[PDB]
Amino acid sequence: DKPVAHVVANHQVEEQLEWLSQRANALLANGMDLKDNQLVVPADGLYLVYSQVLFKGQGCPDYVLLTHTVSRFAISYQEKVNLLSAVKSPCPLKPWYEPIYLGGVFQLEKGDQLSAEVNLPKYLDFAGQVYFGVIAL
Amino acid sequence: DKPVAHVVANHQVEEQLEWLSQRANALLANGMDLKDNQLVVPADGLYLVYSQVLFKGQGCPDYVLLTHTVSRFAISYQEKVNLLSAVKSPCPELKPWYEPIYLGGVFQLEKGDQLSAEVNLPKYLDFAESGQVYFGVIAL
Amino acid sequence: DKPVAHVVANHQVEEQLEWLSQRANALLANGMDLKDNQLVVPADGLYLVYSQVLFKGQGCPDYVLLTHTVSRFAIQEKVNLLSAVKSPCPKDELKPWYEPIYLGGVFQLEKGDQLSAEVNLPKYLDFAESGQVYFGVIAL
Amino acid sequence: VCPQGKYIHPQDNSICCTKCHKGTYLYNDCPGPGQDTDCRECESGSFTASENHLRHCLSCSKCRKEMGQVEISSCTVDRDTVCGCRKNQYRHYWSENLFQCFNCSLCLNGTVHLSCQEKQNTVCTC
Amino acid sequence: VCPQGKYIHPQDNSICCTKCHKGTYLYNDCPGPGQDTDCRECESGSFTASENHLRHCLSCSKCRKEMGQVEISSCTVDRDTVCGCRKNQYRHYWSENLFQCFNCSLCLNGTVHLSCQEKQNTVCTCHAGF
Ligand SMILES: Cc1nc2ccc(-c3ccc(N4CCNCC4)nc3)cc2n1Cc1ccccc1OC(F)F
Repeated sequence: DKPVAHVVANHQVEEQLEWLSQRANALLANGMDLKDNQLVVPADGLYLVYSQVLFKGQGCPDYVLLTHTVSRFAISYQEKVNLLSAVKSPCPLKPWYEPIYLGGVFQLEKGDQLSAEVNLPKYLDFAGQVYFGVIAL
Repeated sequence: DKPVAHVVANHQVEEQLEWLSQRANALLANGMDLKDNQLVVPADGLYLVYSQVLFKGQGCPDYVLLTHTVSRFAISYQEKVNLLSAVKSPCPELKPWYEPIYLGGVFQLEKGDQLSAEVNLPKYLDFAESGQVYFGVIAL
Repeated sequence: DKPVAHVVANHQVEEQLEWLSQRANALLANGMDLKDNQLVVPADGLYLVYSQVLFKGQGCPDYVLLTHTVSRFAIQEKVNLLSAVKSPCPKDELKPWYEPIYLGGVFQLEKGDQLSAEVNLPKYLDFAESGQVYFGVIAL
Repeated sequence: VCPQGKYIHPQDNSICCTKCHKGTYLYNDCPGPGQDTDCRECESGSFTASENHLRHCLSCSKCRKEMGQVEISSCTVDRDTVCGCRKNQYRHYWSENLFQCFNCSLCLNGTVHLSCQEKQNTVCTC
Repeated sequence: VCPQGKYIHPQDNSICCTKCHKGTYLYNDCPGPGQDTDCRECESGSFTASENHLRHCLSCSKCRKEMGQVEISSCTVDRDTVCGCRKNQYRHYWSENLFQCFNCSLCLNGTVHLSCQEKQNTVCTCHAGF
C-alpha cells in the first residue's frame, strides 16, 4: 500500500554515485519515483529515510576526507537542506574499508525530492550494499 | 498514525548535547514527547531507536576516548540502562579527524519509558552543520 | 506485525560470542526465533540485517587481526552476507584501544533461513557493559 | 496550482495562500482566501533564508574551527552564518559544503605566477 | 496512579500491585489486590539493583582489564559488579562511567603535596626545579 523505495548504486558508472531502481535488491513502489538521481515523495507523510555507503582504499597516499549526505529539497523550502550527514577520515600503504550509514524519520510533503550523495565516488566500493531508501510509515 | 521522534543537537549550546524538536526537519509526533532531554514513549510497543553523533578533532595533541550511548529509563526498572553503546579511540601538522558513530536497534518499550542519548565529551561533537547529530524513535 | 529481533552478547560466556534473547532490552518477535545461536527467519521477505561488536585491547603486545562476519545458511550452504576485518595493532606506553565494528545490509531471505553473527576472537570482545554487542534483524 | 508567492492550503484545496518571508516560519495557515498566513519570526540560533511555508526555522551553522575557519558574517533570521579563511589563506574544498583554510603559498626561490585567490593557492613558478 | 511501591496491573487497571525488590524480577503479576506479585530471584550472572517490575534481570557488567581494572565486589543479585584499581593506583575517569587505573605518582625530584586519592593523582610539587 505505502510508498517505498530502495535504490542501489550503479557499479557500471564509477566516478558518480548513480542510483538504480531495477537492480540487485532494488525497488520503487506505490508512487515513489526516481528522477534526476533523486527520490521523489508521492504524498505528504512520515518517512524513514536511510542510506548506506561503503568506501574502499589502498593506503592513504594523499590525505582523504569522505562525506556522505542525505538532503531534502522541499516544496515548502525550495533550497537543498541536510537531513543526515557524516564525515570520516579513514587515513590509518595498508588497505582500508569504511562504511557510513545514516537513517532517520522525517515529515515530508508530496513532491519533496530527497538526494543521497558523497564527495568522492571514486572511493566507493562496487559491491551493491551501497543503497538509498525511503519508507512511508 | 504511529509515534515518531527525530530530534537534533542544539548548536548554540556547545559543552552539552542538548536535543531540539522545534526545527525544520526535526520532528516529534503522535505522542512522542521530549522532556528533560529525553524522548518519552507514549505507549507500550516495539520501537526503532537510533542516534548519530559526529566527533571532530584537530590533530591528536592529547589522546582521547569518545563514548556514545543510548539508554532506557523504564517505568519497569527506573535506573538508566544501556540499550546501545560504543567507544572509540580516534587518537594514537595538526591534521583534522572526523569520527561518526551511529547506533540503532529495535526495542520493546512501555508507556512512559524515557530514552536518552548522550556522549562523554560534548566539546568534541561537530555542530558545524545540520544532519550530523540526531536522536530518534519510531514506533513499529 | 513484521518479524523483528534484537539479541545481545552473553557476558557470562567469555571465549564465545553467544547471543541471548531472554533478557531485558533484548527482543524476539513476530516469528523471529533464536536456535543454536542463529536468528531464524519466519517468512520469505526483505530484511535489514545488522550487528555491532566492540573490540578492546591494552597496548599492542601481539599484533592481532579481528574479523566480524554475519552469514546466511539458506534452506543448503552458508553464505557471507557482511564481513569486515580490522588490524588495530602496529606490528611494532601501553595505551588502551577500542575498535567498534558495525555491519548492516538489506537482504532477500526465505522462511527458515538461519542467520549467524560471529567474530574470530571473542576474547578481544568488550563485554564490560551492555549495549556494546548486538545482532538484530528487521523485516521490511 | 496557486499563484506566485502562494501555496495550496493543506487542509482545504480551495483556499490558496501567502508564503512566508525569509526570516519567518509558518506558525499557521491563512484562515481563508483574503487573509494573511500566520507567519512568525525565527528564534535566536535559527533562520529561514527563502520564501517558505516551513513549520520551523532551520538551525544556524557554526564555523569549523577544526578547519581553521572564521566567521565572516554572524547568523540572523534571514541568513545562515557565513564562514571563511583569514587573509593570507585560501579555501581548499573537500566537499561541496566542506572546506579547509590553508596559509597561501609564498613563492620561495620563485615568482608568484597567479596571485593567491580565495578558493585556490598561488600558481607559483620556482 | 498506584501508591508507593506499587505498579498498575497490565491486564486490569483496577488491580494495583507490589513492585519487586532488588535481587528479584517479575515472573508474574499479582493475581489480585491483596496478594503478592510473583517475583523471583535473579539467576547467576544477572542482577536487579532497584525496586522493579522487570521481566528479566539485567546482565552483570565485567571489569575493564583493558583499563587495568580489578574486581572489588563480585556480581550479586541486588548489585552489579564493582570495579576499581589496585592499591597504589588512582582512577582516571574519561566518562561518568569509564575510568582507567594508573599507578600513583611517586614524586621524583619533589615532595608529595596532597596524598594520592582514589579518583585523583598525587598533587605533587617539584624541588627548586620544574
Ligand atoms: C543504515 C540503514 N539501512 C537501512 C535499511 C533499512 C531500514 C529500514 C527498513 C524498513 C523499516 N521498517 C519496515 C517497514 N515499516 C517501518 C520500519 N525500517 C528501517 C533502515 C536502515 N538504516 C538505518 C537504521 C539502521 C539500524 C537501525 C535503525 C535504522 O534506522 C533508524 F533510522 F531507525
